[PDB]
Amino acid sequence: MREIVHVQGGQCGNQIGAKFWEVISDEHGIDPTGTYCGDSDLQLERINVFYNEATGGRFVPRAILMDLEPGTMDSVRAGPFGQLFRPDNFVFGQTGAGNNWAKGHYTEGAELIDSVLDVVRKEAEGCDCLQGFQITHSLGGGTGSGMGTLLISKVREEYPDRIMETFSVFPSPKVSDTVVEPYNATLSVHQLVENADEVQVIDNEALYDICFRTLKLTTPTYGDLNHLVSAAMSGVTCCLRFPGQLNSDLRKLAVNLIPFPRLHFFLIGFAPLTSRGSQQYRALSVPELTQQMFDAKNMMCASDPRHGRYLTASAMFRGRMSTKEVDEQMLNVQNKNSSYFVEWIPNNMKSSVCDIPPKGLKMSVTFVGNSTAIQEMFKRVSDQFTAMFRRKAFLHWYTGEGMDEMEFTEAESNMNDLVSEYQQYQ
Amino acid sequence: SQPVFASPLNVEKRRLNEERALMQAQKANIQLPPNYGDMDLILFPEGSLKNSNNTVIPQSHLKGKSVALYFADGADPKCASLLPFLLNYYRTMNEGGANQKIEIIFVSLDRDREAFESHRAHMPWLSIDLENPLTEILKRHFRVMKEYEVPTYGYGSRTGVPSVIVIGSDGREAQFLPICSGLEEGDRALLRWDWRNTKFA
Amino acid sequence: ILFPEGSLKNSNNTVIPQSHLKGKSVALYFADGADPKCASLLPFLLNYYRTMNEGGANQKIEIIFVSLDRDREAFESHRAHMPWLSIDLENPLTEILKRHFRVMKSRTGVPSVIVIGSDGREAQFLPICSGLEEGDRALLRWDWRNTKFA
Amino acid sequence: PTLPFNAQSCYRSEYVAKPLPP
Amino acid sequence: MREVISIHVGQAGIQIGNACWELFCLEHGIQPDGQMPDAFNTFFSETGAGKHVPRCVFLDLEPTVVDEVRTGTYRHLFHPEQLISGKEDAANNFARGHYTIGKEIVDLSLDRIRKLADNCTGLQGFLMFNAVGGGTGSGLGCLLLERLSVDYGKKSKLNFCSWPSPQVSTAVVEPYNSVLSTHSLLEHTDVAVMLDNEAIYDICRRNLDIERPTYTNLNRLIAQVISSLTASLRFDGALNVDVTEFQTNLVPYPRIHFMLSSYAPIISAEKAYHEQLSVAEITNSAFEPASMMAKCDPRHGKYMACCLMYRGDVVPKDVNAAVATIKTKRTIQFVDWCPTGFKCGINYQPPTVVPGGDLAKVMRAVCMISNSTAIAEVFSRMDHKFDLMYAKRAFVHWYVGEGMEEGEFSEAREDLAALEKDYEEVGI
Repeated sequence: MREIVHVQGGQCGNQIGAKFWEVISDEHGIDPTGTYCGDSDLQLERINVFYNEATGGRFVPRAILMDLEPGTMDSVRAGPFGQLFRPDNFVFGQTGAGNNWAKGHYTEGAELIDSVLDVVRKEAEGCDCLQGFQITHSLGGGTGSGMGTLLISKVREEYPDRIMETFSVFPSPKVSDTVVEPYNATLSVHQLVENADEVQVIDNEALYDICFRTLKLTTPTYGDLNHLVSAAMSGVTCCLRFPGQLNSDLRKLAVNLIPFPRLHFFLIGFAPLTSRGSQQYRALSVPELTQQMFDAKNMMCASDPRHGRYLTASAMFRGRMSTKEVDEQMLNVQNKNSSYFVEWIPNNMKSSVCDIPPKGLKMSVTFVGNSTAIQEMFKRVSDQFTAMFRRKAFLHWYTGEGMDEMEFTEAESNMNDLVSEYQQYQ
Repeated sequence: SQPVFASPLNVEKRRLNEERALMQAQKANIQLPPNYGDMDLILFPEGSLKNSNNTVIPQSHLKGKSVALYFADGADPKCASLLPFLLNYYRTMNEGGANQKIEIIFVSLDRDREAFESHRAHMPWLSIDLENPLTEILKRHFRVMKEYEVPTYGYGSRTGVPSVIVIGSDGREAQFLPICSGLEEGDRALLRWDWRNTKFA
Repeated sequence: ILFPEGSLKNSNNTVIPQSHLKGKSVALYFADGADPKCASLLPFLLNYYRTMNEGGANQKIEIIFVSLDRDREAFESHRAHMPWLSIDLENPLTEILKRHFRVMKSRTGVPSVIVIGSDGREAQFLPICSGLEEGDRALLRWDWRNTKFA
Repeated sequence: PTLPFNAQSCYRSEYVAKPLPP
Repeated sequence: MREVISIHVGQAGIQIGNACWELFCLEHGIQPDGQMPDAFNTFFSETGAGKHVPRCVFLDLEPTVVDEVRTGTYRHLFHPEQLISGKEDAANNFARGHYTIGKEIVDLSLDRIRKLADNCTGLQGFLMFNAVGGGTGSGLGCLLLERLSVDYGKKSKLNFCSWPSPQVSTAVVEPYNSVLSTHSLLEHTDVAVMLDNEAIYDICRRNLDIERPTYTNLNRLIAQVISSLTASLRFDGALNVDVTEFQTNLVPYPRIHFMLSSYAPIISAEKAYHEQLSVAEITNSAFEPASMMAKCDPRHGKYMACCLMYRGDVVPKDVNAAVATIKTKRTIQFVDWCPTGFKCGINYQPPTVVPGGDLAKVMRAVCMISNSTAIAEVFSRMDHKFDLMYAKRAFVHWYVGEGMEEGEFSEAREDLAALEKDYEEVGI
């Protein structure tokens, strides 16, 4: 049938993925040992989309774990749902790309691609016909931003008639992890725009804002924050697994969102986001789901959407809700928030009604949107690159490992060009 | 085998009726096992129903009236909301004629005897006592449950408490009143009742 | 049932059941012998009792007295003032009610007449020693017409 | 590990065994 | 459904509101837990099945009283984001609320109203609750009421004010705060029910025979008036009147919209036992100089418009005869150009009652609202109290230092002078 291969690259990807497989497993009701209980045909009829039977009732996920240091791959092994993964699925580097894109890509990474492609195609050809891939990486680090974008380029040329969606974490406005930040991001954007179909942006600090305000949690760990991405990254792919009235797919929303091939960078929002205190005092309906999903303090990218106009936007509703109440409201918001959208697209919005609500919750929506509000975000990465290039700071750590100074000049030109189209289309 | 197969009323029904079917077939062209159409059962036994005067009435008293079961809990807020409107509907609809029109049976999802009697003091229609097994048998028959406690056999919850089910002579679900259902007409779904074509024959 | 079969005694120290109270307004009187305030409130209460029973053809009001005295020697000595019912100091019921209605020798203290409804359900505090502080005059605001034991 | 999910599709709900015309 | 929205600004309106929504919960039979064990749609929404949520907004710049509402009785029936709390109180300064510190709450408030007002059409009006004398009630009350006038130009909005009394003022800057209030609370609002506090002080001591009350008795008594005002929006009756045709009946010209109130009966269990409150005499007590709630004798003014919601069992016999009696009275003088003056309203629902409060259950009530010229000196009294203090610049530098300008104080002078000039112009 239809298969989605999961690849997890880098430290951030491997952490974020281990929480994702927890959300999928209990959405389908699978014991962490791998066996089945939960008693429903409709949660089970589409299980080959992520899992493979192994003759003891069990499911091993079609996930491959990759990293250039074995530190965080034992983290997922020892931690929750570590028994589920396949030991052959792990691929180790013993050295570690120390936040260096150069050794992520050219020098150090090249001798490990010969192994990671082995397992991926071994899982690929086992089925009838593959549908797509999904990759979790952060564009800050080395073993995700460079070591990941090479695996993007290799599997794309092997199987050009399939798709891929990458959940990517970028830099931040104020606080700044990984002081060689703009080098790894810009070098990865100009590769990611050339070899990948869809990219969901995530920022730590719109994501820090949400848990401070909405969830009302004072000291937020990695576990609870990844649980908030994993629900969204489960929500976008509900429709492949569960039936509904107005069905969707990755390719269904791939063609419906992007007008032109070079701009495919998407924002994510999720709703409802309710603290413990306000949980019993809300009467969850389709109206305020739309009002929650169009909120500047709700999106997971630290861009205020009020600067730009939304170009194309999709809504994967989830549960049993009536459908004029669906469609009439997207009409409402498009007419009411006339300045928020773009005039040269009639019916800016897109809808989908996936028939099974998340577990325990009753009425959920997951908002994906191609905005032009990433004018300010990529011009942020741009001037950070210019600030650290004229002084030529930290260039030696890259140049000494087969890098070229010509690559950085192309990278800025090839990313200032991406800014050009966002501003052009107002 | 309507509306479900795996219900205690239907297992008792099947056992009794084909016991009788085999006996008379041997004693005599008769189709075994008997069709669900051909089967006959007594739904409410001798001492089940008891009215507003605390007097037991037989099943034959319910002939000619649209009867409906009402699964209620004393402490459930939704049931506390639905009760006044069901009472008012009973009031007006039965007052407005020189003929009895509808009748309500009370089936208790309540916790205990005290609370059951306290809640039953408010209702002017018939009821089945909570210690009577017929309450649990009717719950499993019509697949109403507040929580997955009793196993269901690949089915789901038909509804939640509160619910009104217009019934027939043989345990047929004549129609479901959408109080808390796929439609959610809280307090308003009672007007959907087609009392003319669902008489307890 | 608020009171078991033996917590109530009349003026002649003979037990009466729960059922006898019905038809008429009933109040609990939290008090003690030693207190100047109880000494000052007792006679006003006596006159109120007398007039509210005299003016008409029914019994309208009835008082059950709960003691916070030190022991028995004070208990009979302050019970012999009273032509109404009282709860024995040696029954547990006194400590349960004490703790329940929150008089303490903490929000409220002696004296405190509080009218009692159907089942628990105190109707009004009778602001004799409260924020209102209607000394010997709060007594009049009793609503016997509204509350009748049943 | 889950206790069982008991919401049901609209198609399964309502296109059921109707009593037949003869 | 047809509805009305409630706004409480400052320490005055907040605990009035505490007394307000206590009754409405008891009127509809909903417990403080929030659940009961279409008539209420005009004041309460629905949350799932069986849970009802108030449709009000609270607004105050300090959390010292806002927190007190949240941790009180209504922890679960209210909503946490329904209450808006700032950081620093305006502290008896018109300039602190209207100019500097208020701006950070208006953007938060505007968002709330817009989210509450958009969903259902057929809204009817708004209900302010504030003290004129208090700073936040005057300051942040104004800019919110100013902003609502610009946005929903179409829409009715009632005001309820606690005007400073001729003796008791409880603040030194009451004359400054009030005259500044009404310049910017003449134009923006529609109708403003004037109330004084020492008026109700003599109410509690004479009819309700309590020799010293406090705030929880004041707010309990204003809650009965507003519940008798707006029951017609909630429940049915033989003849009911809403918000939108109060202003039709009572406001002849756009400036003259400051009016009094009175409520009969105001009688304890002392005397509800002892006499009828018959229609022939509850209206007589309504016109009595005692029962009015705005501390000015109507003998030295001319009545011009009156509105009388009888609530409870009144047969129309008694109405007509009682009306005719009032015209015959020579002590009550109407203005000659206004032959009719009375807009009767009879409801059928009995009067409501707090439990364990000083209000006795009565089988009929009258809530009389009266546009009269007796307001003329109440405006000139505060004008005189302004004239003393303005004479040498006292307490000006607080207002000036915050961001106001000297000179807008002057603009309020001819504004209030025009208001006193109008009443003496109209009432001849």
